Amino acid sequence: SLIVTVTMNPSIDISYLLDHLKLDTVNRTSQVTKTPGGKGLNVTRVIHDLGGDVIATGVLGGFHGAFIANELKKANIPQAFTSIKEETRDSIAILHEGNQTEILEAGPTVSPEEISNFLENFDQLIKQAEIVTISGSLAKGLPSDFYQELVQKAHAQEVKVLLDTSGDSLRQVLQGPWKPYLIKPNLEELEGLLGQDFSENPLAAVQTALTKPMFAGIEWIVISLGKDGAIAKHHDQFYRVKIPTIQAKNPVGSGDATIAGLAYGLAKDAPAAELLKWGMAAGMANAQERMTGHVDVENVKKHLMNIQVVEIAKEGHHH
Amino acid sequence: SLIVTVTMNPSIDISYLLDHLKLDTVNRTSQVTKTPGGKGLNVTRVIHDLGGDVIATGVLGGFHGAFIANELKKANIPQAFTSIKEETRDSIAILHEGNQTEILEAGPTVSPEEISNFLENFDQLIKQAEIVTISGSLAKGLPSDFYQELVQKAHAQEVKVLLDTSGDSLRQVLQGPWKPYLIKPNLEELEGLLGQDFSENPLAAVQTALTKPMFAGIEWIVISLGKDGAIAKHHDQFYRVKIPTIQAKNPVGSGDATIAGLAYGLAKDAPAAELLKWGMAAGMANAQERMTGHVDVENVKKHLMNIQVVEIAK
Ligand SMILES: Nc1ncnc2c1ncn2[C@@H]1O[C@H](COP(=O)(O)OP(=O)(O)OP(=O)(O)O)[C@@H](O)[C@H]1O
Ligand SMILES: Nc1ncnc2c1ncn2[C@@H]1O[C@H](COP(=O)(O)OP(=O)(O)OP(=O)(O)O)[C@@H](O)[C@H]1O
Repeated sequence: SLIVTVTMNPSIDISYLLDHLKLDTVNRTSQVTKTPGGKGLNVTRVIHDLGGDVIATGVLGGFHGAFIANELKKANIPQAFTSIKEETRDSIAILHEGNQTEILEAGPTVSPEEISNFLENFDQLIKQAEIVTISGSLAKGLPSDFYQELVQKAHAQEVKVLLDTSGDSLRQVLQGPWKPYLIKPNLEELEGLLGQDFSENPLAAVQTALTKPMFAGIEWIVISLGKDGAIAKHHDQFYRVKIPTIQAKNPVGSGDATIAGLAYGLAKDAPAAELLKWGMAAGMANAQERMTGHVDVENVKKHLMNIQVVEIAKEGHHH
Repeated sequence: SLIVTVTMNPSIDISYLLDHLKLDTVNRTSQVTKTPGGKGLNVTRVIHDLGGDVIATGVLGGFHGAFIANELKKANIPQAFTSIKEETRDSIAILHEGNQTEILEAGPTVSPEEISNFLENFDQLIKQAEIVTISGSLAKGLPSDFYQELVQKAHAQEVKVLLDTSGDSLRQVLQGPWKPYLIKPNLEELEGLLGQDFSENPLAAVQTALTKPMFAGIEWIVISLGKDGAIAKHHDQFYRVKIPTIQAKNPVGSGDATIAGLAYGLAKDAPAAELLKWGMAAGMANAQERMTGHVDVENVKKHLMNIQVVEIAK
């Protein structure tokens, strides 16, 4: 079934490999990569690698946008972005002496007419879809609760929304009446929402947090824990998901790869345990690869056989 | 009279303003500019600001190339770049706490077929031209003797060449029988060409150096010396050029602005003293501007009155 991905603030992700960063001087290199970037494009590329049925949307502008669109065409990734006037941004990553120093731009401003054009296109796309993923931050010019209206439109077509965002843009959805089918906060994201610190073995405290009103009406909640696996909640059923050790090359974008795996699993109507395994297997495989938003499908299939899903008992067990 | 500028190694110059560069973490900014860059595009923009008749050429590739062409079009700068398949590079400048931390890319590779295409275009352009400027490094794929072929072609058409390049691409031209009309090497470049140190009493050392066989047959040699003005040689005549003390904002690209001023001056048949004043006045005006490859022509005209050209004995 068709998965639509949404990237409201894409970028050209520029990556420089340097053995030394020298301040106040010229640094030279031929080790440069320039790739379609942004959390939602990470998701798109992983779903594509898994063999899923995907189409990418969002906004792209100018010659920088035209570059992104051409690179997706060369990879045969289906696309349906809306045009805007201002230039799509660059994101700079400098890799040096085991550091990732980054420069992130604020980016283009999206106009009122451009918002309307995007939403018209979105409505047409979701009539063809079974699942939508929505990742990352809002572009300038978009209202802080813009993701509420995307979830509202998806509900009108009975489409399942997977939402991976943070800060005000997440909080505004949780405060509103239009709930996504799935959210995937990491622990720090969860700590920031609640102003709570979690300690070792956070399972009991996470269970209590996720039963609070702010999380009501969301069918699936997945709290990813990096190398330690995940905690999840499906309605009133909690799970602990345990994963094996791997040699990570670059874990950047592993959260996005987990969203891709979950979307792929939902599209094939996987039961709870297999759904969670597809999410973990994809994040793991991403972490094994040097380049971000990419998985080796053979690593993924290997990992599926070695993940343990554990159902948690309720308070009244042994009543 | 028409000036054609050559830029084989252009760029999108990206300039970031930060309060502090925090390493191994994210730095966020709304203070970003993205401008057509490369030494020869600095030259082009200043000639345009001065009021000269210019057309820009070189090679542009891909979507980054199309951005540069669009920006030149918006500024009303005539252009005739040759297309290449690989993408034109970005250059990064991070400005923080009085530092300028830069990252430069090796850039695209030009194919033999694209080289042949560029050379055909260049043949056509120089028939209408009186002056040509050649700036910066060679793009990957170009042969090390590439600028010599350009100087030869200009010689055949009686076009005066201003050549501002470095290292091997400079040495090979100066070894050959087709001499440029003007060169403008700085002290760093002069040290490389001659294998000699110019740290002690540089002005006296430069005057001796310019008499060497290295530089025979070149009508004009201009050694710009930053705030210290310049020393120049026109045939057998040496000149010292004295400039007034001024407040600089950003002196980056002032060498390119000097080349622009010299090209403009030569296009209007300026006598020796006036030519040298246009060069200095453009360089000075560039250093007064925050943005690179830009001058206020009113600053330039005022500077002309306050620069003194001094003839040296012999
Ligand atoms: N070092 C690792 N070893 C094994 N698996 C990993 C590792 N890092 C990430 N993963 C896999 O990816 C999943 C998601 O990672 P994590 O919880 O760090 O995502 P995130 O914090 O949302 O990442 P990002 O924000 O960088 O996209 C993990 O639950 C796990 O299955
Ligand atoms: N800080 C400054 N203040 C005033 N004028 C300046 C300054 N820097 C440069 N200029 C003017 O511009 C001219 C050319 O600059 P300069 O001699 O520094 O070029 P350059 O050495 O070729 O520079 P680069 O090597 O960076 O290309 C100077 O001779 C002077 O007229």
